[PDB]
Amino acid sequence: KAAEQYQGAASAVDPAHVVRTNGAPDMSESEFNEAKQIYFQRCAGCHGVLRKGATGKPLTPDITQQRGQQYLEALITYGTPLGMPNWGSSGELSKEQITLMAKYIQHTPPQPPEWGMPEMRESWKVLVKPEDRPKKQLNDLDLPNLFSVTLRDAGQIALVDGDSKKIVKVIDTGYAVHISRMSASGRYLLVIGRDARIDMIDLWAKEPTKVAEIKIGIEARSVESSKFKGYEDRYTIAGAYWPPQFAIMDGETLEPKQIVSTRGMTVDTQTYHPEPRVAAIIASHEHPEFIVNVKETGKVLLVNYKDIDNLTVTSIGAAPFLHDGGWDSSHRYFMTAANNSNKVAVIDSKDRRLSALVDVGKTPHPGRGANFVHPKYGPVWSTSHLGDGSISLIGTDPKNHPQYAWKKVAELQGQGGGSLFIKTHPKSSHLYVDTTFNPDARISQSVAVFDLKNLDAKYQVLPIAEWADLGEGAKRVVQPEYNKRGDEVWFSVWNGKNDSSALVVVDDKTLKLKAVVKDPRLITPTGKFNVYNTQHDVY
Amino acid sequence: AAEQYQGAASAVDPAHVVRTNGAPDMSESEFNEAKQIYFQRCAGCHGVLRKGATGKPLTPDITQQRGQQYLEALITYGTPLGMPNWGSSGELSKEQITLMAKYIQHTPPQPPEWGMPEMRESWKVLVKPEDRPKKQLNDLDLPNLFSVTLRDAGQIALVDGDSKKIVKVIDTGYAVHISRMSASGRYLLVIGRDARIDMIDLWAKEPTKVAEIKIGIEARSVESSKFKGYEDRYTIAGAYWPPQFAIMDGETLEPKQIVSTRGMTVDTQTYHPEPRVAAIIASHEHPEFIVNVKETGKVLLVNYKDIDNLTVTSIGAAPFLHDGGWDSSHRYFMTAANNSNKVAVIDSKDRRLSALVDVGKTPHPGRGANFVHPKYGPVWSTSHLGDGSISLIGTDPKNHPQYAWKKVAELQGQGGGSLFIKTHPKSSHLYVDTTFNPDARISQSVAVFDLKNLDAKYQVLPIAEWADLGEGAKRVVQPEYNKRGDEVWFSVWNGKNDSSALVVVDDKTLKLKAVVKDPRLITPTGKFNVYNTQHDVY
Ligand code: DHE
Ligand code: DHE
Ligand code: HEC
Ligand code: HEC
Repeated sequence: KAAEQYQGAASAVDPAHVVRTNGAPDMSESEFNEAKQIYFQRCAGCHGVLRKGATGKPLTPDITQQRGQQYLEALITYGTPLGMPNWGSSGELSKEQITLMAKYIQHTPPQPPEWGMPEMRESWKVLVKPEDRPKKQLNDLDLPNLFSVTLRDAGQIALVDGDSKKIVKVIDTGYAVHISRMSASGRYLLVIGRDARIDMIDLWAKEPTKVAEIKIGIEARSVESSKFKGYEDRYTIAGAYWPPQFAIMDGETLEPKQIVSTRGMTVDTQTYHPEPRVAAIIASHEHPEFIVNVKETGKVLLVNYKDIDNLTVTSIGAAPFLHDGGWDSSHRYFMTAANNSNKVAVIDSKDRRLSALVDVGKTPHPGRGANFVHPKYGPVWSTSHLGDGSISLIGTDPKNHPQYAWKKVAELQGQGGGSLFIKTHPKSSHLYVDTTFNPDARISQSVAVFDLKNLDAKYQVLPIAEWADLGEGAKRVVQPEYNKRGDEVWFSVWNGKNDSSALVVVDDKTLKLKAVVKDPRLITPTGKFNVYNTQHDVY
Repeated sequence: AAEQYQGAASAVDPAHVVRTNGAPDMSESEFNEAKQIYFQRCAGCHGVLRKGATGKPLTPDITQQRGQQYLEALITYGTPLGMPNWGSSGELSKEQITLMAKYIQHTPPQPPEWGMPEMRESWKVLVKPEDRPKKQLNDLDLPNLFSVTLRDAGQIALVDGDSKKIVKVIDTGYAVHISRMSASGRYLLVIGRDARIDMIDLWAKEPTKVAEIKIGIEARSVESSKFKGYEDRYTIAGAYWPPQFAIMDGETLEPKQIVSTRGMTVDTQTYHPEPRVAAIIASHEHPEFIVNVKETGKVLLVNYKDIDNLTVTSIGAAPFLHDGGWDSSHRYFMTAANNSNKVAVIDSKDRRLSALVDVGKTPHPGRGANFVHPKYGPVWSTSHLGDGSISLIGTDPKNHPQYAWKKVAELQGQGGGSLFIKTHPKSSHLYVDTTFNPDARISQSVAVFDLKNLDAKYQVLPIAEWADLGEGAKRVVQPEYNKRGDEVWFSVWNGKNDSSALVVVDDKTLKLKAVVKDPRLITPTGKFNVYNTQHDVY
């Protein structure tokens, strides 16, 4: 009773300013669920789970009811020239369905489940204990030259032998694996699905097999391993889109250790954002840390794992909509794209500060980028764009080239916009650029190639999907990727689930077709990661 | 192109994202009537999103499962585990309780956020630092001044220690919770439960406000940078709503950084949507602030060496962190995890949790009471709300390792409902109030222990009776010494329409020394002696 009177006073919060949400149009269960289904299949991607993920005004009740039924239907029907597609004019959705979506977004956002340690541990499984694993490589595969390829819609990945061009093993994983990363020892391949399901694969087993698995959220895209001297296979980190968090697990067993929320204040307006999805994650070579990208808030977190019981995080402000990125040639500066802000943030991992924000083209999408030495400007890091056909070259040598450091030193012009990946290798005098989402089929099915030794000459167009000899289907070409020795570049001919796909290999020295990988198992091939190049960040 | 890039389906399954409702319909006046009772009577314990109390949360999933009648009965009779009885006591009507039962079955109404735009809008520089005096422009004994909170008046009074007179009364935020001093000893910082901060220059002809800002909707703590070379550099404040804390310029109060405390709990490691910020103490070992985050049980070490790239070290402790203070050496932060009945020891130098000491029922130390025990060496003590015990915890790892972080001994007071324990380097007494004890005579008096003879029972000083105030609850609260340590002040916290007073005792003789009355002295609660607060003398 004493403690009850102690905490008995009135809250300083005024009841009058605490608002009940409603005033939305009536819709039955059948109706609400149908809309909700359409929302996560078609809208959530850009707008997010809580509808504050896209640029412009959020789709929350305060705003939507202000706009009204008519405006919403009209907006959803025709779209806008700023990234919002037209669902009615295209014939994607029916007027009946648009009427439902307009009603739906006027309601409070249905809540998805949280996912903490109890859920994580429940999902955690150690298939083969560290003790029961081989002490040395039990097969005679050339592991460094192996290619972990994603068989997207199949919810699997295929290990492809570099030299033989044959599929060695097919493994079941989470749905639509987004990326593959390698442990610092080069022994374990880590894969994570969009469903946030991670799988640890042992390349030393007689036949490469899964030794651990866990689910770190409802939705995810990134996973990474400790790469600081003396931390080989110590920790594994993964970022989720929902819930807004990242989890640190044991590098050997995938046992969940810490889960950290990314919900917080934005860099630009410094207001609270309830859903800051975790984008790229890269491991620091200068300090025992993980460099995490937090999209909507535009923050780059340096999570120190030297002591994970008492986690130390340094929050660096960058720019809103942080997505992909990669290291500069020296592996000290994290060159990351803030695509909707049309900028590239430079994070110094040694000094641990934002070195600069470079202005670039419309919607920069560098992937991990492409590093090379410019004859005139010295070391540069480059990126292509989704918003245009330009390629930005940024100087990355502060020490010996201060005149060009962090400057969009020069540009190149590819086939057009819709570009996803740019690429090159130390031993190569070529630069590859795809155009996966370019609305012109001929362009989307081919890749441009520049001559690093004559940057003034126009690119050469390589007909990848055509060299595939596949037949009907979109046949979208995506992500150029070199082999261990960098004498050949691989491309994925991303065709439909019921269509035929392939992996095309070009002779880097001659720019001629060298091979074409086909297999009934190769369904919707997307990302490809050569074991050596991914592990040693060779790009 | 970008529309096809971001055009695939979300990995989130539509079938698992849930629409909330199935709640008892209620009109606007019914919902508002209930909502007003919730924030007047319930929010304190349960919180804004109803997950602040122990036991099950009052969210729709649990409430609708329990149902209408279960809820009404629970609200009507309460429970022996801290939930008051509203019907049995006759506080709420059967009609209102029914409204409350239906109300908690609905989604919790949302209070607004409070970011940088809102913060700057409230920010005001009343007197620019360049226009402020360069020397003390008055004859006041600043070190021995007491900053007294006149709770319901939304003001504070600066009382002269020796003269016992009200030197100045200042308008502030409502019900100021605490007063803190800057390291230079020039500025006094006060923050109201309404999250409104006020900076006061004691060097002006008449001590006056030079700056003000609002850092949330509800708050309790504020603090200034005390690391060497950082005198008056930054000012931090923690809020209850939103769940955040803010760092500002320590000269102008200009908002600089805002950090959300929403996160994962230390125990269950699950997501908590409302981890309120409790105590905050400035480190002397490193340039960092030590923040207590309640519901998640985390102690954050926020480094201000580079405010642009904020570094924060998260130390897990135990759930329900509240008040705390330094050990005699000013190196270990002794803080109470009140509902967990534990005191967490945070090593500010090595930056780690040194221990979790089991204590009595609901410990409430305030900043605590340090002193050297004849047998056990230097200890830190704390009283309780749940019982009449007083825990003495060893705080010397160097010379008394056998006693370090151990509940070395115990003392017994008049009973539970205690809030503060006090002593001083120059004093040989130990005072403990019992403010919320259900017995009028007990709540109106304090206990005093002889530190030179701890085996002996305590003496009871009749503080309220010495005040000669007449009717009213006359709750005595928080002992506080003067700069010399020979006087101990107490507040006689009566109603706003009643008469209150400040009683002063001669520490050397335990005899009444003075009584401070004044028509302006409305509902006096916290009292902060400038020197003692500034140099953490307790
Ligand atoms: C955050 C993020 C990264 C960087 C992770 C890292 O390196 O740590 C990344 C990288 C990648 C990489 C990494 C390549 C590399 O070289 O590192 C690939 C191949 C890839 C295949 C695709 N990505 Fe990706 N991608 C997203 C998110 C991301 N993708 C999306 O949210 C988006 C826009 C929408 C979606 O549907 O998920 C999206 C669409 C795509 C595709 O359309 C691709 C081609 C096929 C697919 O499965 O969706 N993304
Ligand atoms: C977080 C917190 C601190 C530590 C701050 C710091 O050290 O930086 C504190 C300290 C304090 C201190 C500091 C004393 C000290 O000597 O350090 C005082 C005087 C004080 C007066 C009161 N507090 Fe306090 N107090 C709360 C919160 C807190 N109180 C509550 O939430 C609670 C339980 C409920 C409420 O109504 O706010 C509460 C009730 C009270 C009271 O009932 C008091 C006596 C009168 C009032 O104004 O409500 N609290
Ligand atoms: C990304 C590829 C998108 C998808 C898929 C959908 N929307 Fe969108 N939407 C997107 C952007 C970038 C914007 C801003 C447009 C602008 O000109 O500012 C929008 C905007 C809307 C709006 C209007 C918001 C307002 O101003 O009040 C609505 C109502 C809207 N989007 C609805 C919506 C629905 C219902 C969608 C799926 C069926 C959907 N969007 C998909 C980006 C994208
Ligand atoms: C702290 C001083 C409290 C105040 C004021 C109010 N409640 Fe509370 N309540 C409190 C605790 C510690 C608990 C747990 C009690 C237990 O023995 O488990 C509760 C519990 C409830 C519940 C029941 C939760 C459940 O089991 O489903 C309800 C419905 C409840 N409290 C309602 C409620 C209302 C409506 C209040 C204000 C009018 C209120 N509580 C105040 C602590 C405190």
